[PDB]
Amino acid sequence: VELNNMFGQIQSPGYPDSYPSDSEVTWNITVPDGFRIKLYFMHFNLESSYLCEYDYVKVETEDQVLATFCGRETTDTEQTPGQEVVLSPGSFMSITFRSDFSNEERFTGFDAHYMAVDVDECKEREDEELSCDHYCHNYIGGYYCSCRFGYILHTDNRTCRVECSDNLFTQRTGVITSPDFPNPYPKSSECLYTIELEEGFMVNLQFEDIFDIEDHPEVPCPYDYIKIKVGPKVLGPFCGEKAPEPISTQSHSVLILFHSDNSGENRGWRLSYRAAGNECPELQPPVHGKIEPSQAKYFFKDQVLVSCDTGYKVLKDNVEMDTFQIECLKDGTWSNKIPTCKKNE
Amino acid sequence: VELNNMFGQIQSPGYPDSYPSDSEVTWNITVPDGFRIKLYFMHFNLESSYLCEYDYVKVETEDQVLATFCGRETTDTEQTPGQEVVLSPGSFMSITFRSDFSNEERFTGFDAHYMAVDVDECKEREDEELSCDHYCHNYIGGYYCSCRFGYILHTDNRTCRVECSDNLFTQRTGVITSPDFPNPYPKSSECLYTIELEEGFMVNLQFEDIFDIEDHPEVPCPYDYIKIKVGPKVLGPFCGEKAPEPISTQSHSVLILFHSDNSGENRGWRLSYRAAGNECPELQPPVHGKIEPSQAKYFFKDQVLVSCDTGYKVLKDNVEMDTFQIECLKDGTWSNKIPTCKKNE
Ligand SMILES: *[C@@H]1O[C@H](CO)[C@@H](O[C@H]2O[C@H](CO)[C@@H](O[C@@H]3O[C@H](CO[C@H]4O[C@H](CO)[C@@H](O)[C@H](O)[C@@H]4O)[C@@H](O)[C@H](O[C@H]4O[C@H](CO)[C@@H](O)[C@H](O)[C@@H]4O)[C@@H]3O)[C@H](O)[C@H]2NC(C)=O)[C@H](O)[C@H]1NC(C)=O
Ligand SMILES: *[C@@H]1O[C@H](CO)[C@@H](O[C@H]2O[C@H](CO)[C@@H](O[C@@H]3O[C@H](CO[C@H]4O[C@H](CO)[C@@H](O)[C@H](O)[C@@H]4O)[C@@H](O)[C@H](O[C@H]4O[C@H](CO)[C@@H](O)[C@H](O)[C@@H]4O)[C@@H]3O)[C@H](O)[C@H]2NC(C)=O)[C@H](O)[C@H]1NC(C)=O
Ligand SMILES: *[C@@H]1O[C@H](CO)[C@@H](O[C@H]2O[C@H](CO)[C@@H](O[C@@H]3O[C@H](CO)[C@@H](O)[C@H](O[C@H]4O[C@H](CO)[C@@H](O)[C@H](O)[C@@H]4O)[C@@H]3O)[C@H](O)[C@H]2NC(C)=O)[C@H](O)[C@H]1NC(C)=O
Ligand SMILES: *[C@@H]1O[C@H](CO)[C@@H](O[C@H]2O[C@H](CO)[C@@H](O[C@@H]3O[C@H](CO)[C@@H](O)[C@H](O[C@H]4O[C@H](CO)[C@@H](O)[C@H](O)[C@@H]4O)[C@@H]3O)[C@H](O)[C@H]2NC(C)=O)[C@H](O)[C@H]1NC(C)=O
Ligand SMILES: [Ca+2]
Ligand SMILES: [Ca+2]
Ligand SMILES: [Ca+2]
Ligand SMILES: [Ca+2]
Ligand SMILES: [Ca+2]
Ligand SMILES: [Ca+2]
Ligand SMILES: [Ca+2]
Ligand SMILES: [Ca+2]
Ligand SMILES: [Ca+2]
Ligand SMILES: [Ca+2]
Ligand SMILES: [Ca+2]
Ligand SMILES: [Ca+2]
Repeated sequence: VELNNMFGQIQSPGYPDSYPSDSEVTWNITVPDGFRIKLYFMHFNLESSYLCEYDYVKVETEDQVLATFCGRETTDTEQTPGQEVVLSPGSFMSITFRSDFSNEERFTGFDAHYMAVDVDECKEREDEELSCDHYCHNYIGGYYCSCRFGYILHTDNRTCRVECSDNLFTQRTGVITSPDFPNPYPKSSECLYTIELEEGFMVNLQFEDIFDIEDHPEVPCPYDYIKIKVGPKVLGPFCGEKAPEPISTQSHSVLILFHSDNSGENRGWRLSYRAAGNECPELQPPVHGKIEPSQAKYFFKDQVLVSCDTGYKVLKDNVEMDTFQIECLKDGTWSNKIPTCKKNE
Repeated sequence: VELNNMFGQIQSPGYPDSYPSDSEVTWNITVPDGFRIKLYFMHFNLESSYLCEYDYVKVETEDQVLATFCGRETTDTEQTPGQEVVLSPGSFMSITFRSDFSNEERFTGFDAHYMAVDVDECKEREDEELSCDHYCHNYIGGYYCSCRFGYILHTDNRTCRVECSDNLFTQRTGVITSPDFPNPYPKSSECLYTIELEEGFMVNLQFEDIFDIEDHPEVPCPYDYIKIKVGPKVLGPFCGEKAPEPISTQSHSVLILFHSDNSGENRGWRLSYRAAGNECPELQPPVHGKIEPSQAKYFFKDQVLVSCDTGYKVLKDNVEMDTFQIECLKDGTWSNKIPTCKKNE
């Protein structure tokens, strides 16, 4: 007897009359995926025996015996089902009623009822793998995942990624971190951090605070990683609990690529960058004059104005002027030499 | 936007970005019969207004407004949904998101989730009509009724009838009742009680104890009733709280028909019957003899033996004998006259 549906009733042969001897009936119950089987009895009147060897109602799956019943509900300290519900672990349940050759006493058999019960994948998933990254939503026959505001559900319909490439660092100094640092970084993400400075600046990179990127003890960064592209060269990949040593580039532009796979709760990383340059030589103020601003050292694009004392003016070639402006160039040289001061005579 | 299924997600236009102005979207959610709609929100960010007149999320049925939401979940003492679930009374739910012409502030809208929820017809049915007579069984998408052991589920798939015609009363006296008397009699049943005595007996009927058959104040027995067929004549129908007066039939056979409809909890009835007959005249013992058994009155089929004293014998015609047997016939006459006793001389 084969049966696939959502509910049903099962009775012993002859019910409500006494069952015949030498009878064996099997009922196979299959429900769709995402459902389990719930079974209970309204009447149970069978012959009692050791391990229910003679007459019995056997409830099982394809590889597991769930329960075996016999005896009469009237007499107690018995192997009867009573008010107990039999729940299948999966979407299949097999029931066998067996009656041997000896039916001296007239037992009336049983009356059973079953139905499909929705599996709540959300309250079992935490004991599994392979569960919703953020939110889990249960429904009749299945489930689905959703994400926190500002996150995007990935192609796996499970993990929550972010858009982390809409950036451009143009300032002389700055801070760059993994998304939500130092909280666990978003899974299944591909972050592109771009540092773009003017021609002549050189970017220095320095990691700080927590550094936590998922790694492997034998294989170099097979899960998550940082790659740093400077010129036609890629540095890394970088991962683990130890940040790479400070990086001094000879470039005004740097690309930081941060890749995260579909697994882990690692805290991420943080770095600070600084745009340096070539150091210009010490400047000596002209006789009867001055140079502003007075700095210990001068770097690329630094501007200085040369001035003279009252009663004197700056002399360029054989031409007089109030101030002259010089700048520290990319190659580490000044735009011009320091001119002299000429009296008003 | 039309949507018929078991689950789903709904977002405001532009989500997760700010919604556009002058927009109006309606989502119609229909589920199969035996299901309701469950609705909740994960994000809600709207403009706040008196009775949500400007921007709003309106949740309604075909004839009833369930809820109206507006405002931002951040600010409290608001008209936001929060963690509250909106449950539809039936299998239909309509949702309208409206945005007016004024979207100065940039509200991010909403994120909603819905699913079909099984109706448990068993826990609401008692507040209805038209419910399971005995047992109610709930399942996903519907329900069904079943009956107590010894009862049969009627063609209405709701009421529980019995087989109450497998009887035959042949004894001189007896008791007949409605099934399970004095407990409520089974609905949708047709009971045939047959009294069959030998030719010459006359059945007398007498109701006793509780008499409770569903009746109507204006119409004679339109629901449940007793009909009594004696010969080619039917007595009744009988119903109500008052039993009919004792019935003296002139018949050895009586049929009692008891009809019960699909409604009520009336206790029923009980009667006792007695098979009478014609009374035979007083018998006088013969001179020098006796008659056994000595009774006050004699009725149909009563047997008596005529005997004589020691030294005498019964005389029939001119023939001597030890005992003579006479019987009380159907017509109220004796089979023979009392013979005399003759000495042994
Ligand atoms: C309704 O559900 C019922 C319950 O699941 C199912 O009934 C059967 O369930 C048992 C498990 O499937 C089954 O027992 C099996 O019998 C196998 C013997 O037959 C196979 O091998 C021979 C050759 O030797 C072939 O000629 C046959 O065609 C057949 O392929 C036996 O090999 C098997 O044992 C192995 O597998 C189990 C898996 O759990 C291992 O634990 C075990 O160690 C072995 O490796 C197993 O015993 C049994 O016959 C039957 N149950 C009863 C009570 O009779 C119904 O078939 C299913 N209905 C439908 C329509 O599919
Ligand atoms: C998706 O579900 C939506 C919500 O139920 C539904 O949208 C509509 O829902 C309202 C109720 O059905 C509807 O309002 C009705 O409008 C009727 C006016 O149009 C009718 O009459 C004119 C002639 O006057 C005809 O030309 C039209 O073709 C049409 O037949 C109006 O008569 C009606 O009011 C009566 O009925 C209600 C019943 O509850 C009584 O309370 C009331 O007293 C009146 O007797 C009612 O107001 C509305 O237009 C619309 N909602 C919105 C927000 O626009 C969708 O139609 C449904 N989708 C599908 C595919 O069916
Ligand atoms: C999260 O993960 C899965 C996988 O990303 C998502 O489900 C997907 O499932 C399949 C692809 O594996 C898609 O189904 C197909 O859609 C086609 C377009 O609608 C349709 O034509 C296909 O039907 C036929 O397919 C073959 C022929 O190609 C044939 O043998 C069949 O008999 C059909 O006639 C088929 O349905 C899904 O579209 C796809 N996406 C979605 C949105 O479901 C899910 O999002 C999700 N899964 C779970 C379980 O959560
Ligand atoms: C308790 O009450 C009802 C009523 O007694 C029970 O359900 C019954 O419902 C209908 C009769 O109203 C039956 O359904 C039909 O069964 C036919 C044989 O299987 C089948 O051919 C029919 O299909 C077609 O019907 C018409 C053509 O005649 C056509 O328009 C349709 O499109 C179909 O193609 C139809 O399904 C049921 O068989 C009947 N009995 C049962 C057991 O369901 C129920 O027992 C119960 N109802 C509830 C809700 O509890
Ligand atoms: Ca057990
Ligand atoms: Ca047995
Ligand atoms: Ca589920
Ligand atoms: Ca963010
Ligand atoms: Ca670790
Ligand atoms: Ca990882
Ligand atoms: Ca409310
Ligand atoms: Ca507005
Ligand atoms: Ca139900
Ligand atoms: Ca009974
Ligand atoms: Ca009453
Ligand atoms: Ca009635």
